[PDB]
Parts: sequence; C-alpha cells; structure tokens
Amino acid sequence: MENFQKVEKIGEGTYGVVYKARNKLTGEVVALKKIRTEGVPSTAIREISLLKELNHPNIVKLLDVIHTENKLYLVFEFLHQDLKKFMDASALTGIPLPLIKSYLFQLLQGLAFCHSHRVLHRDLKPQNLLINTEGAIKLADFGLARAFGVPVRTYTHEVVTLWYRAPEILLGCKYYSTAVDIWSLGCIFAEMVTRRALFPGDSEIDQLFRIFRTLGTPDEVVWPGVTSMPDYKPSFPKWARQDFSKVVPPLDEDGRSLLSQMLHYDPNKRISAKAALAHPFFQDVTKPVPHLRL
Repeated sequence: MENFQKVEKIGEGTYGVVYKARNKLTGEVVALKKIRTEGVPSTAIREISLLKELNHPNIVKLLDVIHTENKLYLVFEFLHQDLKKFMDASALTGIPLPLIKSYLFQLLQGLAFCHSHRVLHRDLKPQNLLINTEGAIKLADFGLARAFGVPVRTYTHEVVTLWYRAPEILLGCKYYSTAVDIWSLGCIFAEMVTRRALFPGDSEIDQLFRIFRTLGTPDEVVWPGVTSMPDYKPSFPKWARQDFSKVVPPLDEDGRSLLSQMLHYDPNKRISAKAALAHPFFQDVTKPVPHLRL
C-alpha cells in the first residue's frame, strides 16, 4: 500500500472494501478493491488476470491485479458516481428519457462486448453501473462472479441484493447464460423509468413470487422445461400475468416492447444484447450529459 498516497474507504463491495487511492508514482487516482483467505485460489488468479484484457468504453477498466500475503487487490479506473446514487438524486423529477435511453444503449454495448468474449457479469445492479460528467456509463465487476463464486454471507454479512436476479437462477439452473445479464438490465431499465425497483424481493422465494405476480407464474407453454427445474415446485401459486402498460407507466410502446423481450421467462427466448441494440426504441438515441453534483 505504501505505493499509494493516503487511501480512503468509499464503500463495501461483494468481495470486500473499496477504496479510492492515488498512486504515489503515477499520481493516478484509482479504485482499489481488496478481495476477501486460504491462500487465494490460483484458478481465480488466472481467470481474473484475463479480464485485464477486456477493454471497452462501457466497461470499467481493470488496471492491475495484485496478489500478496494471501491477499488479492484489484485496481480499477475510478469514476465518481454510481447509478444508484444518481437515481436517488434524480428521484424528484426522474431521469429524462433521452438519458435513460442513452444509458441503456451504452450498457447494452458493454454487455454485447463482454458476451461476445464469453464473459458474463451475473450480478448486475445499479451500484455497479458507474457514470461520469461526460454522459458515459460503465459496467463494473464483470467476470468476477465466475472467476470466484456465488455470494452467500460475507464477513460483514452484507445483505446480498436479489432484486435483479434472473428466474432461471432462482429456480436452481446451474448453467447460467448471457441471458441472466439481459434480465438484470431489464430490471434496471424499469427502475430508471418508474423510479422504484421492479422486483424488490426480501428473500429468494419472495423474489421469485414477486416476478410471478407481475409476469405470471411460468408454465410449459411459455417456458418449456420450467417444471423440471431443480427448485420448481408444483405447489407454486399460479398467478396470471399483468399488463405491461401497468408495469412501467408511462413508458411508450417502443420501450415497453424492448423491456418485454428483455424479461422473457425462457432464457433462450430472451433478447440478446446485440439484437436489443437494433430495437426501434434506440432509433432516436442521443448522448445527453447528466448534471452531476460531485
């Protein structure tokens, strides 16, 4: 750490505490994440290391991976604000549609890039979407999920957010696909629009039932194979699907259409990041600048 000039805490991540730090030599200001060890898995080291090559305007750059004394530190490019803070800040008037559309468009490009490289996020949420004064938005922590493992109960017992988890994950499918990220982003899109989380579950079953209550309990017609999923129970209540117009008012039909394809139950039917970028909803996309108070 003596390589940095007085580092200061700025939050708690899934794996550990996140600090803002300045490199004593380069003068560069960066984000420093200490990963919470049994000597740290070599398997994880090589996988995380590969992410250093994933460069894209909409992906938070992984600068370095430092392994020392059973300790793993990840050095990332620093951005001053996250979408969760920005949404809370925009709570009164709501984020303007052009800015919501620009952010969604950029996030889909970031997802398309990662997915075309066989890298999945698996834990997307407003907190790991960082923005800057230029109107850019970037995905943070891509690939860390598969690199390490699924969350459970951190040293700080930090309550893991389930709000953006895809249904196939909740129903016990062990083989996650790129579709889980599209689901999460759909949930985030809905949240920017309505200013309220779409599915704020307080437990895994409550999360699943909130999804069922809004999109309808899935069956073999809409999701072939769903009744044979590991955690599926014939006892799940059967809720009828609600009208999308009631889901994200007052989003227009282009937006409602895209969200519906992002929220398809069948991971195989769910729209890919690539196809989503070509949806009519983005026909008039622009890049407005947000008003950030740093």
